[PDB]
Amino acid sequence: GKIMPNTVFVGGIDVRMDETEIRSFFARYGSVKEVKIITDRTGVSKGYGFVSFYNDVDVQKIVESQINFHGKKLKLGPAIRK
RNA sequence: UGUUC
Repeated sequence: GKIMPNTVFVGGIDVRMDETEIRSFFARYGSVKEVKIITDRTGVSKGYGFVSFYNDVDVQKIVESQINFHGKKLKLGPAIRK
């Protein structure tokens, strides 16, 4: 799998945590280019997604963030395309 | 619901 630069995997996304709220958090690190929430074939969120930036970010530092939204702690990692 | 509908 390839590690995608300037992109963060985000799991544990509550179904109420919408794009605006995701950007509200991640904007502290840069200008968000894309938020992609992965859904199943009926459009139901799988509870994870990918946030990418226009600027260079330190992904290893971002993934250290301890943060909770809607009573779920976010599960962060580098983004890998299998 | 853990790595790209």
